[PDB]
Amino acid sequence: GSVSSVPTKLEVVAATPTSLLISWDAPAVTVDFYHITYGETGGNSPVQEFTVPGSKSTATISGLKPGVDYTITVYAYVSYPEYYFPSPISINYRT
Amino acid sequence: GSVSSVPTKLEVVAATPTSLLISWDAPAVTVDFYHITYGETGGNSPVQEFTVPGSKSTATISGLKPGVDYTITVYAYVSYPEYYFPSPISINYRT
Amino acid sequence: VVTEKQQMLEQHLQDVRKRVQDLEQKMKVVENLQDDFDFNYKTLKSQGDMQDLNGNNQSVTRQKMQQLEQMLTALDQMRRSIVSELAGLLSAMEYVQKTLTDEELADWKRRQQIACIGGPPNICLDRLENWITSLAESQLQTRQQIKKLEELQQKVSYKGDPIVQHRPMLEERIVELFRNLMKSAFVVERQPCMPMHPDRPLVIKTGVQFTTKVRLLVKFPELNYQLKIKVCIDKDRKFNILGTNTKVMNMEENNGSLSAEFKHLTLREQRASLIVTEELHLITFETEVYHQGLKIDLETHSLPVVVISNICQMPNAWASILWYNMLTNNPKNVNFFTKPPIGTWDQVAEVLSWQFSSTTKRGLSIEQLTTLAEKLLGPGVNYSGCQITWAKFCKENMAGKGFSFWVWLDNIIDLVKKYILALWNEGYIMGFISKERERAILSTKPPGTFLLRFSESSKEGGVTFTWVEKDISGKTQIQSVEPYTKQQLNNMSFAEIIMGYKIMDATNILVSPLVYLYPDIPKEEAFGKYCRP
Amino acid sequence: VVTEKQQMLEQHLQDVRKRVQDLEQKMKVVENLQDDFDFNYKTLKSQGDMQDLNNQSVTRQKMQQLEQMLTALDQMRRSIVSELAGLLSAMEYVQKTLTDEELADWKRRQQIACIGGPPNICLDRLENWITSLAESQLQTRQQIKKLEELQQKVSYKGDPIVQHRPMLEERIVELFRNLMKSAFVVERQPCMPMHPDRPLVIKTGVQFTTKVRLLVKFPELNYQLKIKVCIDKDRGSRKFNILGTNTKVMNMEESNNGSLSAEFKHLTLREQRCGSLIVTEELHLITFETEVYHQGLKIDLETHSLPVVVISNICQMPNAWASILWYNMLTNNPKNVNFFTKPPIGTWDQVAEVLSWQFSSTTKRGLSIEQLTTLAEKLLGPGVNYSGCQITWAKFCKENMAGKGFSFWVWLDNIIDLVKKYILALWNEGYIMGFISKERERAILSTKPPGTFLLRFSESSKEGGVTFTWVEKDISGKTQIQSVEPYTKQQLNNMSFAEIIMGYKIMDATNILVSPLVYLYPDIPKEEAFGKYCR
Repeated sequence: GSVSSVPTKLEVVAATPTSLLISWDAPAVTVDFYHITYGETGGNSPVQEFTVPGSKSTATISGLKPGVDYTITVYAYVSYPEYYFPSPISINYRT
Repeated sequence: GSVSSVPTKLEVVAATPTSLLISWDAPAVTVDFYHITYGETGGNSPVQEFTVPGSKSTATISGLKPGVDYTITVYAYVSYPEYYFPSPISINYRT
Repeated sequence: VVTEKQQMLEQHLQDVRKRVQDLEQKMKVVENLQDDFDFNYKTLKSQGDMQDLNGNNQSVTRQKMQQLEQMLTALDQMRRSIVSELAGLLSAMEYVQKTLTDEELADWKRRQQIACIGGPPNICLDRLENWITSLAESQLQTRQQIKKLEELQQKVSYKGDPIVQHRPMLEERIVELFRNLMKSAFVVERQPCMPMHPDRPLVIKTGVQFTTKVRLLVKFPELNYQLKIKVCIDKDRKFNILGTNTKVMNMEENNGSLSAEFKHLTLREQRASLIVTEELHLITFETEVYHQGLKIDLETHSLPVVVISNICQMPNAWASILWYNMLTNNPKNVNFFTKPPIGTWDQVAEVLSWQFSSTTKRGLSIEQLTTLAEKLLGPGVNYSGCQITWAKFCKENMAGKGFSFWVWLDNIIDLVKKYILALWNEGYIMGFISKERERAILSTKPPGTFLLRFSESSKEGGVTFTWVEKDISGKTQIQSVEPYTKQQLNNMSFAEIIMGYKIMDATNILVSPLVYLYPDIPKEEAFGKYCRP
Repeated sequence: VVTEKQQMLEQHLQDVRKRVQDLEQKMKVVENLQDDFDFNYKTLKSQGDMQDLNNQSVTRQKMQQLEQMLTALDQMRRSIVSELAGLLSAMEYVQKTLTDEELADWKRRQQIACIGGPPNICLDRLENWITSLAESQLQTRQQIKKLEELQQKVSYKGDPIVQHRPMLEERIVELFRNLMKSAFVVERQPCMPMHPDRPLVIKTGVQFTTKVRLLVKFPELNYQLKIKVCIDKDRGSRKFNILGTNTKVMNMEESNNGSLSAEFKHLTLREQRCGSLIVTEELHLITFETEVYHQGLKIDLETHSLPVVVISNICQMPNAWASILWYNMLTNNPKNVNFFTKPPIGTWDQVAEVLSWQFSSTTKRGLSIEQLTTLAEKLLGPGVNYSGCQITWAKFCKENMAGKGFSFWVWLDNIIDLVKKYILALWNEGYIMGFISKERERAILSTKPPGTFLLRFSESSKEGGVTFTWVEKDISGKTQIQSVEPYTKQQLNNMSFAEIIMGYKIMDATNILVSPLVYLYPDIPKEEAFGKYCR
């Protein structure tokens, strides 16, 4: 009936060879804040992370090795009505 | 204002030489019932008694030695709003 | 004297207790855990919020919110366990409560019936109170933890909460349990009875003072002076109670148990289809208690009671009470006498012996009993199985005389209580005897010997004596004297009657009896104590 | 350890108890009597009514006999109501003797405990006295309600109840309400768990804990009271909020004697925004509120913490603790948030005991009289026997000292911090002389040989460090002293102070002499004293 993930959609919208900008359609739940993780696909290079406030619907990642496959994941944390912890959404981009 | 006797007034209204009839004020309190006592004033003969319901405002006494001084007393018992036991009223009649 | 059924109960109650003690500690743990979660989430949010003010987007690690998501999962797994252990407890407690209410308590409600009509009085509701209280404290503890879960849920919840889904039935269950256990613990301890006729409970004459007492077997001090009991009669021929009509349960007993005694009650008829000594009424006692937010209506009632205008009616009334309580155990059957059941002699015999053990040292023998069998049934021996109608026992007259069986006997007992009680005790009155055994018995012994028995000729009930003259054919004839009634015995004691008694056989006055009471006994020895001047 | 004052209280309480036991029994008789009256009147009335349908059923003797028993129970009602008011007075006295004396003594012994030394009596035996009186008051409440019952049933124009009961009720309610508000106490004062020695100082964003008790041990109340905690309820000053788990429900299985407690462990503070006193002098109250409904009585409760200092950063704690020391040493009012607008003055004789406490609270030995009199010189100026001298808040903290860059108190807090975390063993065994005039430092050591040395704290640094001092000797015969630049927290991470001492050497002619240290002060060879602590 409904798409279950944290944000329902996730895309990249502008991109330079060393940085991306991501947008997710604005959530119907009340998100306290999101985590954003990106890492080289298959690597044992550890994963990079930062937070964005629930306010926002986009962040920029930078410092990307240009042509490599990055796995980008967005997590959300909800407490407003009750605690939620929705399952996240990922995409793969190479720049 | 005031006057504490249970009936306020008491009089004899009709009389034959062997019997009397007594009337008192209808009482402002709610009388459960009255006692009526009559005895020969000096007489160390005992006192005679009977009851009338609170309903009534008169009783008849009979069997009186004609010319003798009888002391007549009326008592009332009140419980309606609360228990009372008002002081009684007596008169003296000789027939 | 403790049964096995009871020492097992005693164990179930201690098991229920420890079960709830364990849950109470399991919830300090599940409370700790959700506090830990909630605290950490908010601290890590005001921190991943406030330091975003100053530019910083790397304060709160994903590791620390995988660790938080995981401790939410843990406590849901614990909430899950707890709510099913709780329902597990509730089932244990529903079982223990049947075995209290439907067995051990119903056994007392009955032993009480038997006690009322003369039987061994088992009563002592003490050990029954301790079991009910032990289970009610357990249930209260349990109530507090099921409210505890409501508290936890407001604080911390989520889409699948085991509490949102299962608690509502956990509450429903523990409330029905507690409400029902309190309604069952509200019992009439001493059944209505006029103080002047102690042996005749459940018969109330109008305008006479009677008394009754209720107990509540949940010994919670929270409830002292908190419950006002309103007594009445015939709640929806018909009556009212007058006097002091509400009483407030205190614990100044006995064992500091929650009682409330009504003395100061009388009945008045108010302004009609079954005869009055068979028309039954209930005296009901109602109260309400508010306990830690729970309203709990209470209502118990007396055993059915016969209500009478005049004391001449009491033998028939008591008959009705005997017939009711001997035969049914339903406490509220007002219409019992529209189709009365039948009883076996083997039950009726034990009740009659009770009407004499209840009131005196002796009770009835098997010879005495078997001759009363003949009065109810007709001739025979070993009646064990024979059945007995209400009509044979009281409603219909007997053996072409003008009166009931029961009325005859009540009046005889009344006579043995108030006059001649000393002689009944100690067995100088052999009261119930066939004329043929009266003869066969005395034939054996010398011609002066004599015997004391009750009249069969009068409703009123009197006593007489019988001796044996012997005749020229060699046969033994009996003589009995016109029996001595309540009216004769005000002016002389029965024993004094016996010493002084003589008869005129030709000429002059000999002492007919004045020799021996049945078994070989000089007369002075047997009634010398009552001569006095 | 029981006072005589207390065993007398213990007696008053058994006396109030049997007084009320007697009244409850005196009211079973007064109840019996009015039942007897009422029953007989109605009996003799339905009879002197029903048979009128025969007017000689009810004798005047029997209505004189009734009138006279009404009089009897009014004479009894009269007696009861004054015995009752008699009881109420007895109970008001016992209650000021509990609230205003024995309880106020504990509320204070608690203040002292908070700033070091004499850890108080537990509340257990204070609880049993308060419950003993509350049960007595309850029993009394029930009998004053009993009289309301009797009145509805049987009354008359002069009723002693109608006239006097209303004040009896007023009295027993004020008594009970007040005894319960007084029994609602903070048992363990707010405190961050990782700075136990510093109660009543709360850093923002750190978890702290506090615990309340209710000293009326009535099981009726288990799981019935929800305590809401907050801060700055209801001034030209800063405001905060509590975050975390903010309500708790008092139970009885948490405490060993089964007492009614409620422990808050998940509390933190956050400052709130808006438009007097530096922050280490600005005081706040943490308040705890609940409501109880007991047998028809509502009873609002509210108690609060001792005043607490709230700080941004841990560098602020020595000033904060100074404020707590100054407050609790000097006043016993628990709610004076504006104490520091006109701080009072203290005598040295009381300041001395508090400083020795800052060292007994935290270690095996407090401060000596030599150690103490040399801290006197730091606060006042030169002299001997300071007993009366007075000490300002300004001299103690707030203003710097003896023309150095820092407060007295800050210097000492930092020294204590150093004694706690490094060097604690040597303090405990009394190998550190610590506080000593330079002149006694010299006079003391001159008697002794040229190796001998002593350990003392730096006076040069807020930071707080230790050093040692020894005696070279010169041709005139005089004794010279050397001290070394003191060893701070920053040096002692990498070597233990005892290791520093043994290994230490400085220069002779051209080669690093070997220790100038040889003996610890009173005739004691160096290895003998610091061998235990080296490698």
